[PDB]
Amino acid sequence: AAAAAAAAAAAAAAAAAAAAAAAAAAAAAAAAAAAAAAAAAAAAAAAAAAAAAAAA
Amino acid sequence: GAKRPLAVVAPRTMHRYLFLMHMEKVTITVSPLLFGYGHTIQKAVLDFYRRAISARSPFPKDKVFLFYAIDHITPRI
Amino acid sequence: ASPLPVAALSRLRITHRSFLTRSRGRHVCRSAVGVEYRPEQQKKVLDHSYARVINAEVVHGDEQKFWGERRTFYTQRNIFFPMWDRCAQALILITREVPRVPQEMAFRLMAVFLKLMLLPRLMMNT
Amino acid sequence: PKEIGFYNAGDNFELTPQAAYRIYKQNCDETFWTRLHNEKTIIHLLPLVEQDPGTNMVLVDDIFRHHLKRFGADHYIYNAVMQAAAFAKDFPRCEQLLAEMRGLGLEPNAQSYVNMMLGARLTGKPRDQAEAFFREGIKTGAISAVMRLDTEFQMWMNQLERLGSFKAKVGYLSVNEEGASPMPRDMWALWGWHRTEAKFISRKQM
Amino acid sequence: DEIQRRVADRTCVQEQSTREVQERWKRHVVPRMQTDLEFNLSHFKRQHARGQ
Amino acid sequence: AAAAAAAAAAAAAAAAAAAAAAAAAAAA
Amino acid sequence: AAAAAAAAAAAAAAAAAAAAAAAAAAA
Amino acid sequence: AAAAAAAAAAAAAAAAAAAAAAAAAAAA
Amino acid sequence: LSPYHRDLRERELARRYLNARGWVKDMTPEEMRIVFMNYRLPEGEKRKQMDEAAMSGEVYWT
Repeated sequence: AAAAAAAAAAAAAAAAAAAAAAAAAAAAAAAAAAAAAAAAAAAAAAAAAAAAAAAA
Repeated sequence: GAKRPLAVVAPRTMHRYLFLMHMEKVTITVSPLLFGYGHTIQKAVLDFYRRAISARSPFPKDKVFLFYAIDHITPRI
Repeated sequence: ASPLPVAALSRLRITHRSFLTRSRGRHVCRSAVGVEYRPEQQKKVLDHSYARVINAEVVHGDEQKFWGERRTFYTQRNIFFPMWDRCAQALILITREVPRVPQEMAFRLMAVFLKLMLLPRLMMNT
Repeated sequence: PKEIGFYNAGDNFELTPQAAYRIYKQNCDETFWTRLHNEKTIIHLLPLVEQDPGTNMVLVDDIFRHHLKRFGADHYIYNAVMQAAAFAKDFPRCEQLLAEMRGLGLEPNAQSYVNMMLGARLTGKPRDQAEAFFREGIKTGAISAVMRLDTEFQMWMNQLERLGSFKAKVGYLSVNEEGASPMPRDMWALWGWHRTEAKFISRKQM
Repeated sequence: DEIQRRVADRTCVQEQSTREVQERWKRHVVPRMQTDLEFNLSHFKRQHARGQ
Repeated sequence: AAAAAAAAAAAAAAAAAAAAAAAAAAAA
Repeated sequence: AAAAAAAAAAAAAAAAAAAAAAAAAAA
Repeated sequence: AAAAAAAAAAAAAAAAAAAAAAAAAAAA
Repeated sequence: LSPYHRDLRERELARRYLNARGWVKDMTPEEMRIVFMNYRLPEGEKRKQMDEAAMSGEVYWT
């Protein structure tokens, strides 16, 4: 294992892949929280979301 | 498509500039999501672009196309 | 164990092309590793027919000025703007906030009413 | 000492197999150990792979698993172990491995197609199973071949017939004689033209 | 080790900064970041199309 | 339930349809 | 009447779904 | 969840209608 | 002291890392923010940067 020429990684050297939030991992997570939590908290969340919609 | 076979010997000089030779399009695709500080390949490719569109470049500047990509592309030309 | 995310496989690719290159008479074996769109999506890119990849000039008009900006603030050194702030402004302008329409908000407000109204409809369907 | 390695007939320092594997087993987790060192180690193990595939494919699999858990996946490693499987004459292993490449999102390399051709050849399987690998590889944009397909496939096979394996009766790899020297018998030996270009240079130069 | 150390002394001071910018990005931006970016790009494209 | 609402208000129509579809496919 | 509504608001999506399935199976 | 379903299964049609009316009045 | 770069944890060890080697040691950090600042930068935005309040407001929203 004495000789190596040039190493190359999967990403670029000295360049970080900056984080981004995808579709499912957000949406389905929100749906899962809304499912497992409550319909009362879901009602409050629907109220806040409707408040944000009328704000929009 | 080749009717006659290819050549065996190549001319050698140093190309200082891009000039439109037999090309009709140059596409430079970079995903800005990928980020780095200091000298990196991103810097190199985008310096390729900078030289392509600079005032002293013989390359016609209407056919150099730059693309921002969403998901994590190693910038290609 | 996949390097790309499960979502990206149907789109992305890992291309490894290793070349012998000569340096000061020697030969070093250097490889280019890159993550890249598959050729279907690639000829979708070159056709200017592809979403998920946006043209630059529609983000900010006329990159011939933008990348070619030489710094003029109290200085005769006409050095280009650095790399990091160009990449930064680029990925900022990419990631800005879209004005989500109240119509989509209304569709989602209708979608919030799915379970309760469905149970109420199922209770009255007998 | 001779176990560890030596300078063979071309005054080249070749590292002994079963010596290289021990260097691996010491250096598996070291910080300086890069992914090229792994595939180099595997490359060093190949004659052992041919002359006894039963007890040396386990070594290759050790390096394989360890690599795959030190780094998620790599192109190097898959090229290397499909080459190993090619020399061990396990062909369905080669298809299995290639399917693992494509399923993994990895774009099979030009070398991977050459390994397909090698495994297709020395496993005693007919042409048109190698031909298919070559044509598929060239459709893929891996192999760039300047000549027409027939004659260039002839070229590849004519190179591989010169390169016949470690166990064979005719080939380069089938030649076993090694000038055994602890020291190269000319130290001012030349890879270049001038004395500047001499083969043996200091380690703090290298 | 002297190899990777010399290469590091050449190029490596920068990823020290890159990591902190990255974790800033994943702390302050990502949680409030948009989920559908393709709709964003479609929006920009149609708005540039409309001359807006 | 605040952040859930803030994130839910930002979803697209395709995204809202996908969310409702995943929710109705997961349960009922 | 109010107790059942209150208990329905404390249900999960899995809970309301299973209740819907049971109500469809029984009646 | 099971107890509520068991309690609702023992109620009549008029009781179910009254419960639906109460749910429409309160929760809507 | 801007939201992003105002961190005492990464600041205090930075200051003491400087003070290990005999770099400027007679410093309160707030006089470090005075002695070291862009000097050709005009008076207004430099008192703006000195002031925690006026710069407390610039924050990436979303």
